[PDB]
Amino acid sequence: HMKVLVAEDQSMLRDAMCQLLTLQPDVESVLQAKNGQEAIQLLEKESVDIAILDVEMPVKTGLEVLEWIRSEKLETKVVVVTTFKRAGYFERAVKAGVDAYVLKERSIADLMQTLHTVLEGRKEYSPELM
Amino acid sequence: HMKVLVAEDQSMLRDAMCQLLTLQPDVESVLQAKNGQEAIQLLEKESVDIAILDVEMPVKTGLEVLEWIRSEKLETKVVVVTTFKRAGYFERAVKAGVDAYVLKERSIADLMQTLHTVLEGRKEYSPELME
Ligand SMILES: [Mg+2]
Ligand SMILES: [Mg+2]
Repeated sequence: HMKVLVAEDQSMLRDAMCQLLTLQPDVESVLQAKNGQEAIQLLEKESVDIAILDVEMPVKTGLEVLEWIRSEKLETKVVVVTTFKRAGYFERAVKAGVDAYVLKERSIADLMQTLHTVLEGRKEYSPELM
Repeated sequence: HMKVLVAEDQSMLRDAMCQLLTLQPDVESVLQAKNGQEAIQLLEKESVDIAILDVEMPVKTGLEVLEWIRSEKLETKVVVVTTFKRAGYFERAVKAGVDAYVLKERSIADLMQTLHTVLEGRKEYSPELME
């Protein structure tokens, strides 16, 4: 069922995730964006159930895209991914009602857990990032 | 199914919440503690699925009771409740492996989600209390 958007600037990273997702039985389609600006462009014309957004992206960060989604009040869960703690990003994301904020390099099994979790209306934070 | 304990020092809030919880079909029964000590005494006697603990209680606080529950390695899920974001609390609750740390003033609908959430081993934290 899920319509997923994946925003990630590092091309290998982006490909690995979109493919792992595309091959999940629970997934219907997976849009791609190289940076924060493409993600917004796509979200301006297309419908998404979950946006998986990396934080450090060129032009628009994942945090800035999250903030736009909320300002535009879209029916979209937002899963922000990151690798480094290195933040104030947490407060900022939590202040933006991010549906989850989790490690980027986790198992596709773990990512699907997150995806369902936010679909059902709950939230998930990778402790390491707290 | 749920065997619940509620520890709340304000007597009208304790009756309100306990009566509301009892009217829920998912909730089986609710023990009741007027402070942190009554809570522990009750915890070491009866089985309890989830304890809903006020933080600001006389004698022993919610946080103390949480720490005791863990030092006993009880198989109880802990929901801590409060109204004030008080420096140091969220952390201390989270280092003790609290299952939820949420606002007291919420719908029973909301509270029930919290209850289910912690049974399934997940976490919930009210944003207004995170730090
Ligand atoms: Mg990046
Ligand atoms: Mg109190």
